[PDB]
Amino acid sequence: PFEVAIVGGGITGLALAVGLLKRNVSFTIYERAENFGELGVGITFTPNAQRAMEALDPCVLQSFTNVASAPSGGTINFVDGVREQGSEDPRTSTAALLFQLHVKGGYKACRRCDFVDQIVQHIPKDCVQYRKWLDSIETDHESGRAVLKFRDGEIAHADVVIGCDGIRSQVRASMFGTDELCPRAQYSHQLGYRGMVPLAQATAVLGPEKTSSAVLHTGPGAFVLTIPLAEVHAMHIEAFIMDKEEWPEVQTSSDSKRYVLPATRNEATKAFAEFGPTVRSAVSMFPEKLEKWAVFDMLEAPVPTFAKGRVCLAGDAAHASTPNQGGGAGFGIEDALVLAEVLAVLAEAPNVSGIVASEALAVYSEVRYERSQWLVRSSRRTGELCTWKDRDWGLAAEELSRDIISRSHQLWDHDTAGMVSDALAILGERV
Ligand SMILES: Cc1cc2nc3c(=O)[nH]c(=O)nc-3n(C[C@H](O)[C@H](O)[C@H](O)COP(=O)(O)OP(=O)(O)OC[C@H]3O[C@@H](n4cnc5c(N)ncnc54)[C@H](O)[C@@H]3O)c2cc1C
Repeated sequence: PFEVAIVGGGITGLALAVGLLKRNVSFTIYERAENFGELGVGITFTPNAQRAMEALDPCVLQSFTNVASAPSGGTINFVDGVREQGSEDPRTSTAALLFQLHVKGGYKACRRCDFVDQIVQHIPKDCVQYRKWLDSIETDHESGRAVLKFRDGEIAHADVVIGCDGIRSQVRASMFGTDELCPRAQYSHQLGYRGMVPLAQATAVLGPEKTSSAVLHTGPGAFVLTIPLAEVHAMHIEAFIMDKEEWPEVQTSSDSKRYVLPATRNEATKAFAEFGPTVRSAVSMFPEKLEKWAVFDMLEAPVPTFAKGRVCLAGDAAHASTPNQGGGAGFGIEDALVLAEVLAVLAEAPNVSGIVASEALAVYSEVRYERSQWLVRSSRRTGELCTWKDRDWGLAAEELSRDIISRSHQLWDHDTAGMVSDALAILGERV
């Protein structure tokens, strides 16, 4: 009977796991770490991701809502962060509004560790094998089933292998290799500086007009998001600075060590010196010492497909993205939903051949591949729009609004139900 191996207990892998559990599909999660750690990064999930969470199972969405914070007002105001008018005190200034982005079906943010902790409560402990660092995959000569080989020297068998193992996926290496020309994530030239302050502090400094909703402050070479989270009485400040430099290469198993460097507030101060009072004040609210996150994506070196034989990729393993149109983790949840649904059809059969397993994964890839590639490219472009890379969009508000509203519609307002039904229709025709 049909066994799914999930490699990696990140958001993608855990979401899939709950999906399979609720559909009575046999699986095991293989996780290299001793536990799921404590990475507390804020991830914003968009309406499409929330629908996918619910379709996986109500408890996946519940796990998220249990820990997520809604911003005070639900529209994102795009402003020109340079041409703020009226005063040098943000409390008395007028924001230079470009356009308002209304989200249909809500966005919320959570700490990654909080959501993981929630989802993990719905997965039996025996379904997770820790200290299982996937190193290679072979085919069983006798059975033709997949053979996972771990760094500890042990093996395991499965009918399908789902690489949910993140931006530096070993499953991806198994499928396509890891030479200099191989598919991989590379630096997107975007550096993130993040901080949380009391909402009362932000209001004191900026005035309640500027803390009453999310605001994305656009400008030359850099942008800031100020996101009021009234239910934890916090203001989240996120600054992204565009960096034409390459990112210093470090050889390390740790993504934190690979993608993060110490910084000072001065780097942000300098980056936003030509911006208006609101942005300068927001950046001033950072700690003096902080970290900078180098954002990597798979724009330049994508994978050619998400499936090959009995093996496939989901989440950051398949399509690590910039977060400029919401966290890529959300589209990992879409991936997990399609997989959960297709794998459940296979699990219902008494015997599943290698051929049929491979065809099923191919259907998953056909459904997700181009939409995923578009996420990576569109999110990159959104960052270029917000940092005025090729145009001063402060002078082209209506053109900017049409571009961002359209890209957001394509990404966020997707027919999640239709996606799954399409996958299953195609699967039914092909097997
Ligand atoms: C420092 C840092 C800051 C970030 N900040 C943001 C942010 O601000 N916003 C945002 O949207 N996203 C952010 N992210 C990314 C976010 O964490 C992921 O996009 C999200 O978790 C979805 O990734 P995933 O589930 O596909 O894979 P991951 O979260 O990478 O999970 C992969 C899992 O697989 C495991 N694994 C890896 N290789 C193997 C192997 N060979 N065998 C077994 N297990 C393996 C890992 O231990 C991990 O548990 C950040 C990431 C890092 C590292």
